[PDB]
Amino acid sequence: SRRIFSGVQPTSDSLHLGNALGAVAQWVGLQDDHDAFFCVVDLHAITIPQDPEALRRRTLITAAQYLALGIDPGRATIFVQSQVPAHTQLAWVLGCFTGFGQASRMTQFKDKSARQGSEATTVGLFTYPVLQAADVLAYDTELVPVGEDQRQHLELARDVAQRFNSRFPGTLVVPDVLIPKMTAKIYDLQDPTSKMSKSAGTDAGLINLLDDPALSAKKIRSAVTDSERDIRYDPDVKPGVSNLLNIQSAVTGTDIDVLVDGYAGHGYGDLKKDTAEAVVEFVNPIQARVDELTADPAELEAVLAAGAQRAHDVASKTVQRVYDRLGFLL
Amino acid sequence: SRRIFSGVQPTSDSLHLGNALGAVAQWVGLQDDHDAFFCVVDLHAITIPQDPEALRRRTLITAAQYLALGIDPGRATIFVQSQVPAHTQLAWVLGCFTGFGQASRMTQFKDKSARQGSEATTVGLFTYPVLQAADVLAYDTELVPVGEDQRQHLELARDVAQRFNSRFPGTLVVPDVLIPKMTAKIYDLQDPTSKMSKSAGTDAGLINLLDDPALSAKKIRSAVTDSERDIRYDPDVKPGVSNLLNIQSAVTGTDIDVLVDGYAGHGYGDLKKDTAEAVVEFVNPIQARVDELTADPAELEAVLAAGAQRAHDVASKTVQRVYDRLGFLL
Ligand SMILES: Nc1ncnc2c1ncn2[C@@H]1O[C@H](COP(=O)(O)OC(=O)[C@@H](N)Cc2c[nH]c3ccccc23)[C@@H](O)[C@H]1O
Ligand SMILES: Nc1ncnc2c1ncn2[C@@H]1O[C@H](COP(=O)(O)OC(=O)[C@@H](N)Cc2c[nH]c3ccccc23)[C@@H](O)[C@H]1O
Repeated sequence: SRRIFSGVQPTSDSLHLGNALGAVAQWVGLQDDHDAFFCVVDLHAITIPQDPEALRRRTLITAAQYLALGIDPGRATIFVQSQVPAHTQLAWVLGCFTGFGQASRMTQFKDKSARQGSEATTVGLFTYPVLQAADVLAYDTELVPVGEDQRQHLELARDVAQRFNSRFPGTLVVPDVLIPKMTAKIYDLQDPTSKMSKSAGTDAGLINLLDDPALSAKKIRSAVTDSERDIRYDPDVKPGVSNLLNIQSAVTGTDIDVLVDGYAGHGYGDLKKDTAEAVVEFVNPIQARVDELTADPAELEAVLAAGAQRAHDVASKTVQRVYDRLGFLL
Repeated sequence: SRRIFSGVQPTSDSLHLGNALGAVAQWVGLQDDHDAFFCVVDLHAITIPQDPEALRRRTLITAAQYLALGIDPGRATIFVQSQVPAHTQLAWVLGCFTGFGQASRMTQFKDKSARQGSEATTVGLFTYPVLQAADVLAYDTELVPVGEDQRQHLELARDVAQRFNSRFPGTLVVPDVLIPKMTAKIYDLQDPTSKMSKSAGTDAGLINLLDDPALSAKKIRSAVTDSERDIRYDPDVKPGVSNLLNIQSAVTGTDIDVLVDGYAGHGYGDLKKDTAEAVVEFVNPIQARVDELTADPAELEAVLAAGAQRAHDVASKTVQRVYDRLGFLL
């Protein structure tokens, strides 16, 4: 109990600082006293066309980064979404309890639709949050740790679970949403008002965990700041400075107000230099672990096989409970 | 091979003459030389709210009517849609290859949306044809026998299969659509220009297989005809007369032109009387078999268990083929 669920799409060869600090860092803090299911969501990945060889490789490398970021397979369950049929079974049912207008109002859908273009927009891009709701509800999940960009989808998940329970009392757990304050949004280093994301345009403002560390350090030294020459935490008026403090605090464990106090009299050169140095120290051990998990794959394959078995054992019972309440012949 | 697939929704306590003559009659003719999968589609049924006790009972009674209409479990596979997870797995994938505009243009969606009302319209009503495409493609289906009302959905299924195969050559079988000419649409007896359907308003023009036969005979004697006093086959100008000839021909096996020739000099009283008598002879053996399958349920439960096992063995391999082509970790 204190059951928790969270997922990441295997859409690129590396997670970025947004994923690591907005999500996985909180997962690591929760796994020792929460029963945790961490998922690589390859079914969601194909809502955009994906190269098959890359998709398989990136599924593994995403799970590898979980382990390398501190996720403990002795304490948590790591598995691949497509390997547990219950997700799509529950997604079908929950679609029958999701409003069409409700789904069309999701920001992601609109943004994603704009990038793909219309009549090229597919049903899967539209039903995305219904499958996401199924991912969570299948495990009787009590809490979902994510970044801010996932909030609207999880509010749909809660709404749909409540609507289902309205007709079938007590069937699904309504999950609580757990979104950290400081790292809810890590921002792009070149446009500190946009969240760090792979669809940025160029990756000059994007910090990939597995990129050459000297390259990430360069990007950080080039981060956009302001003209004030005052290191002070204020996301609204000082986006780039605040984001750098956020990042350095998150990867070092030093509170911001302590960093800010310790930065009195310093310029932005030292803020960027120190943040770059802290990030390099952060990613070097991650990369070492990921390299070994990739070169010696049997360990990670055993973890995913074990995780799929345990995820199937839990999620299939949820489906049978839901199917029984609906009145399906069993 | 000559693999065939078809389904009926368990949405009422009885099939009607449309279902029996537009679909199941052709199934019976195909099953001896075609490898056939006949499905009770309970996942589709819940795209509209369903009473659970009724839904379970009607799932059984729909499968019972298959057997009572002549479907042979020694030659064909009968099973319940929800009992085979592969259907929802493939539905998710096919949604990723279905256009949003494409789905919104389905007539059923629009009609069904109009009856349910908007913002009360759900995602499942919208994704209905994607799951229907999955039902068919999961079994490498070569031919699909249905009535005319299913044509537009199966053209989507073919379009989506072709689009998928475009990226992943040779993965899915593109099915042919098999829609009979004479019984493509059985029309309501009180409004012979509308197809016989449960959403008619009143059931005075609807012939349920399992209704009291004297009641169905009454409805037929009250069928709307015309003022011509000439028994002649012409669906466009003589809808009610043509529909009655269609029905009597289909349940007796007598060709229409032979019935029409034999009706020279007769009025519509004899057309309705004879059609009512033929329908009573048609439904009485069906009802006898359905009553026994309901009172002694172990036989039908064994048929559905066997069918689900065989359907799972086939459809799960299709899913694994599709998953492999997409590049999912297996
Ligand atoms: N710049 C950023 N700052 C802060 N946090 C960020 C940033 N970018 C990403 N995140 C967080 O990282 C996690 C994974 O993001 P994805 O885009 O893979 O995230 C996604 O695409 C989801 N649909 C995956 C998903 C599928 N099913 C689920 C069930 C529960 C939770 C999540 C899921 C997320 O927590 C996200 O909030
Ligand atoms: N008045 C009529 N005249 C002639 N034929 C008719 C009439 N009314 C119904 N039919 C036919 O009966 C079958 C079942 O209809 P449903 O409404 O259950 O049919 C439905 O609701 C489908 N979505 C079920 C389905 C789900 N998956 C599938 C895959 C293949 C084929 C069918 C399906 C159909 O063949 C239908 O054309």
